[PDB]
Formats: sequence, structure tokens, C-alpha cells
Amino acid sequence: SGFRKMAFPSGKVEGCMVQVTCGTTTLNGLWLDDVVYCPRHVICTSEDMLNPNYEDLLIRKSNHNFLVQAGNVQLRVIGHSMQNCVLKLKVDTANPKTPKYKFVRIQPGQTFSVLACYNGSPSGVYQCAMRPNFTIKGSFLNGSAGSVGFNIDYDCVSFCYMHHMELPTGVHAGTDLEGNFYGPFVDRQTAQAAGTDTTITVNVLAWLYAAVINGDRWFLNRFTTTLNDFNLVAMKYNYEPLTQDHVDILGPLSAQTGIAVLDMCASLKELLQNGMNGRTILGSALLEDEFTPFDVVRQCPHT
Amino acid sequence: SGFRKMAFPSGKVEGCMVQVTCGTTTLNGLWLDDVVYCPRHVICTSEDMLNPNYEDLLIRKSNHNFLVQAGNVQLRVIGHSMQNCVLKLKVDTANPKTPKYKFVRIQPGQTFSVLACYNGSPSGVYQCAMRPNFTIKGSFLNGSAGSVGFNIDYDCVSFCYMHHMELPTGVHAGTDLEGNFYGPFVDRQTAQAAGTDTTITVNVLAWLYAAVINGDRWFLNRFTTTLNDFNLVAMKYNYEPLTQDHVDILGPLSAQTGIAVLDMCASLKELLQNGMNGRTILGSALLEDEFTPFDVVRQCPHT
Repeated sequence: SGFRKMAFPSGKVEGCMVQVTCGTTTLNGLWLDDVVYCPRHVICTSEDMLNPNYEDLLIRKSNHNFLVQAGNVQLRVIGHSMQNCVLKLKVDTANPKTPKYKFVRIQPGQTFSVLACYNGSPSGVYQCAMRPNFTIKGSFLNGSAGSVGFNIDYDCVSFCYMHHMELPTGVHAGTDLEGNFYGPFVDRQTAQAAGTDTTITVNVLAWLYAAVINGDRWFLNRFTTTLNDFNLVAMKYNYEPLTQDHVDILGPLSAQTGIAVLDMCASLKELLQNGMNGRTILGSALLEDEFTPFDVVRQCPHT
Repeated sequence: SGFRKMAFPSGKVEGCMVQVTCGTTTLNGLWLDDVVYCPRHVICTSEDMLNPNYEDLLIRKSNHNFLVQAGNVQLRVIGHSMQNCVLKLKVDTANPKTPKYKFVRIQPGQTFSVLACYNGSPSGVYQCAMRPNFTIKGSFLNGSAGSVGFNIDYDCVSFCYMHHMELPTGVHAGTDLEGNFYGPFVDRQTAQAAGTDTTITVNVLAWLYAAVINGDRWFLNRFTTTLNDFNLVAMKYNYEPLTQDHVDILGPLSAQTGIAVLDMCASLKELLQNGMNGRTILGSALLEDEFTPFDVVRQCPHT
């Protein structure tokens, strides 16, 4: 038993982590085949990061203005090209450690592992959710731009995130690996703020099921509710509407436990209106919403 | 900015996991140099599990009863020996991915990263603290025995935990990498109970400083206390006595914050007596203790 925020093993990402230096800006790049992906702000000087002309600053850069470094191996930079808000540095060496990979764009609600990295050195891995407002609540320090988020399914790494910047509120923002930002953010120094956040109801329901599957059942009650009666309580406490597809998605989990989706809603609704009265669920005093239904199933096979 | 439970990059350990099968039991082994380490109860079998005699069981075993598999390469067993609660299988192949490693017995309150494996294939990685009663609160299912737990320091993997079993209360237990169980536990399927847990005081303070570094400061005050005066309140709330050594350990986090350790003790005695009163600390409604002082420094370097 047990249930922990768990991240995929990072070994396959670790051998793609490299370090990129243009002038005195240093960050991390991703090394796939003979291309190295890095935030395009590595080309910006600390005096040019307010409203920068990226198309203009890149041309000036020659290849030798880019220092790429995988561990202590130097990589020749043979070409440079703009991939939206990221940069594709062509190198002379294909990464001998390139994993089977794909780039996918996640939707809000979905989760992924993050491999915190600094100066091309990975430092730690942990599990994040793409919030409804397209930020993520991670732990990135200065120079961690270029750390990536990935899901690993069987053997194929799906890269879904590349960290770019911190919002003035402490949350983080980045692009997919095709260089397109998540949400309404730009890679300039403006007064961007995260949209107002909301809780991801399906993930809480999923995690409630994970609690039941592990023998935490004190919150279960005899009431039941209509989707719409629930969703109006959901609106009140800043929670996303639950849709029929969510209820479909919660199907498998509802059958492994034999607790109707709408019966669990009745528990969640009680918990939002009255609180937990000093109890905890799966070790937490708060409702956790960064576990997808698929994530619950990984640690709780039906068997 | 940001602060989240963070596992070490697991890539150096992934390369050591193998699957070990004896008879009809399968679980994970640790392939270092020319030896595979796994739990000794792989040689257990149905006939007797409440009082298996392991000398008798091992004596009924030859080298070719142990099947070792590393990816898609079968290792052949050259010799087998028993060391406390752990098996060492000599294989004909040295692991060409063996990291720089050491075997350490962690002390109660210390933390390590677990790399859950099933069938010698890693599955995920997360942070875990050896509870003062020598159990860990992990996420483990049948067949994950042999999953190890480690710290990483300058590319040296300090192995500290190997998973063996789950107690009736749902917490887990295992040996160090020398086969000696953390705690008063035996590797029998008999009902065994851990002592009463306690909260790890010095870890909690280390969390509180991590909250201050991240801008949650609402719990501070100007009061102060004594080690002796504070340790009284710790006893009432089932906290571990705090020692001068803990105060010295927190030294580096006190400098980074400007809050003397005993001023932070005053802060924490206030939290125990009057609850968090609806607020949260680093997005938690409870006091966390699975964060070592060093673990905070790691995620929040100062200068």
C-alpha cells in the first residue's frame, strides 16, 4: 500500500541535460540527436531583458558565441535557429544517450515529472501539475531555466514542458518543447500575473478514491448528490465544474472501489462545506488536486 | 523560489536494478560490481512464512535456483551467501554501470530517496524520512521488495535502505544494505508493530525556515524560549527533545534567515498550542517533518 507524489525515474532525461552559455547568461539545454533546445533568453544581456528584439539579437550571435557543454565534453555549435520562444542549437555531435522521445503539449489538469537542473547538472526530480491558469507551482532557482517536464510511458519519454521564468507571485511558467508558452505569458520583463487559480475537481475525486483504496474511508457518507448540485458547491469554493467526461474518466476508479462517482462527490461536497474537523486524508490536511486518475492507477493497480 | 519534496536524480541507481526470481517469488536486486544484493526472503516459500528458518531454506538452494535478469541480459549466478537479512549473489558479469557507491546506515530523522522498482524495472522515485521508530511511509506493492533508497553527494550514491516488507498499519520496513533491519523487526509474516511515532522536531524547524525563505512569515514573533523551556512543550505534543546539536545544525539556516534558532522555537511552541488558525505554511495545513535541515539548504542555497 502507500500513496506518494511520485515522479518517473529521471535517468533517461539526465543524459540529455546540457549547459548553455551565451556571454554571461547560463542556463540548461536539452540535447536530443544533434539539436540542443534552450530558452531563447540565453541570447539576452541583463541590460537587454526588458523588451527585447529576439529576431534581432539572434542574427548578431555567431555560433562561437554559444558555449555548449555536456558534463565536461564540449560540443561545437554548427548552427542556430529560432523555435518560437525556444532556440534550436545545432551541434556537431549527436547525443549518444538520446531516449526514444516525443514532444506533446499537455492540457490543464495533467501532471508530469520535473528534473530541476543547474549549469547542466541535474539536481532533483519531483511531480508537477499544469494548473488551470497555465502556471505550475514548482521549485526553480535562478539559472534553472531550461529544466524540462516529461512523462515517461513504457520507454518513450514525452517532453511536455521547458521552464522559462518566475511570475511575481512565486509560480513558474514555460513553453512546450515546440516553444509555445502555456497560457498568456511572454518571455519579457512585464507585469504579467497568473490568472486566478482554481482547484482540479477530478484530481481531488481521483485522490479521494486513492485514499479509500488505502483504507482511509472516514469521509465517506450515506448522502448522494446530483452533478449540478455538486457543481454549484464546486463553483462556490473555487473548484472547476465536473463534466460528464470526468465522470466517465472516474469510471475505472469507481469500479475498483464500488463507490459511485456521485457518492464521492457527496463526500467532497461535505468536506468543502464543513472542512476536515482535524482529521487527515492520505496524510494531508488539505484536499490534494495534483494527482490525475491515471496517476492514481499507477500506484493502485486493480489486480 | 518554490519548495517541494524532491528526490535525487535516480539515473545512477536505475542502472543497478535487476530482477531476482527464486522459485515462484520475484522481486528486485541491486547489481553492484560483481554482486547482486536482494532480500533474503526471496528464498522463502509457501510452506512456512510465520517462522521460516532461513539457514534451512538457503541450504536447500543451489546457484542455479537464483535467476538474475538485467534488462534483457540474464546474469548467471556463480555463488550465493547470506549476510544478516540480505542475500549476496555473485554473478559472472560486473555491472558496467556501477556508480561510485558506499553503504551507510542512516540515523532516525534523516531522509533518503526511494526508487520503487517492480521486476527489476524502476517505476518512480520520491523522498522519504526514516521515522524515529525506524519505519518509512512509502508507496510499495507486492514484488517491490529490493527497491533501495539513497542519497547522492558529488556523484557518490550512498545506499541506505533496501525494502523488505509492510507492517499491518501500512507503514514499511527494511534493512540497511548490510542486511540489518532498521528497528526491532524480523522478516517473518507475523503481526509486528512499530513503537509510537514522534514528530521530528529539528526537521519541523528546518521546514519553518524554509517557509520564511519563501515568504511565509506570519508565524514569527519576538518571544523567545530556552532549550529546557521548549523541550517541555515538545514532550506534551509528542515532539522529539531538541538538543544543542540540532541548534548548531540549524545554524546555517538561521544565518540565511536572520531568525535565531530559539526564536524559531518560540515560534513553534506557539503553533503547537494555538493551531494554524486557518492559515497555511508553504501550502500545508500541518507541520511537516520529512525535510532535513540539509534538505532545505539543498533547495534554498544562500551565499
